[PDB]
Amino acid sequence: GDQRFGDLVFRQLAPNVWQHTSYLDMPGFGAVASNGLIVRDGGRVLVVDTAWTDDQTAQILNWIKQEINLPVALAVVTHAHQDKMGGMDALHAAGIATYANALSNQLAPQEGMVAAQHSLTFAANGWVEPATAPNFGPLKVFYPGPGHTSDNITVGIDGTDIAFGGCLIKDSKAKSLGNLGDADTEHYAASARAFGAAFPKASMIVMSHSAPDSRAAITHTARMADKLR
Ligand SMILES: Cc1c(CP(=O)(O)O)c2ccc(Br)cc2n(CC2CCCC2)c1=O
Ligand SMILES: Cc1c(CP(=O)(O)O)c2ccc(Br)cc2n(CC2CCCC2)c1=O
Ligand SMILES: [Zn+2]
Ligand SMILES: [Zn+2]
Repeated sequence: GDQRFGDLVFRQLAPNVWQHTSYLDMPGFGAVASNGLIVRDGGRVLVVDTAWTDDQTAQILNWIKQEINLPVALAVVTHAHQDKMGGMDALHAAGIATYANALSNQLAPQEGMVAAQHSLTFAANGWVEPATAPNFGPLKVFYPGPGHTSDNITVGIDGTDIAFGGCLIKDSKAKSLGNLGDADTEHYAASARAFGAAFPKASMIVMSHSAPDSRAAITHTARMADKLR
């Protein structure tokens, strides 16, 4: 069930996993949802993606304090756009360790964003070098190649059926790939399929802006990306 907390929505997806949802009223597009994850592991919480704003991200922290009451060990963000990185300063104000793709931390200031404190590096084949992602527990992090943005990264949650492509992936009903302003049109299709190949056992694909979808979301996305080349 959708749990309301100030202006945000939280939905439990699995015993240790919640989706956080924040909204931006965007003229001509309506109220736009943005989703991230909250993962409980041991006696701590891990956050995937900020909300659109610092104020909303602070509300994520207030919800975690009230409903879970365990420390937030770290946050990782999936790309340097406002919907996923717009609340980075709220995390730093709360003393949370933050992580992003090295490329995201390089891009962040020009994107009007605050960089994460820690940079991730990726093996040639896209899996995060674990030494750059300490204490990530069940959070498995994978750079699929450039797509929605050059810096986009993806996460799977070990011990669940859940993976999250962020804005790389569109749901199975999408009428476009959306914002291609920062997209790599050459590599998009390959990166979407690489995400599917990295997390072959994931049946619940958490969507960046809509309800969770099946693996049809990944195939629909790569098929739309094929038309970009
Ligand atoms: C969720 C969503 C996005 C965000 P993303 O870049 O991650 O795909 C989006 C982006 C650009 C355009 Br142009 C339309 C979009 N739409 C459709 C609009 C919302 C309803 C009217 C069209 C999205 O839903
Ligand atoms: C940066 C940006 C986002 C965030 P992301 O691309 O990460 O989803 C966005 C998201 C939803 C909608 Br609906 C429009 C959006 N717009 C404006 C549209 C982009 C193409 C024309 C307008 C964003 O700029
Ligand atoms: Zn984006
Ligand atoms: Zn998006």
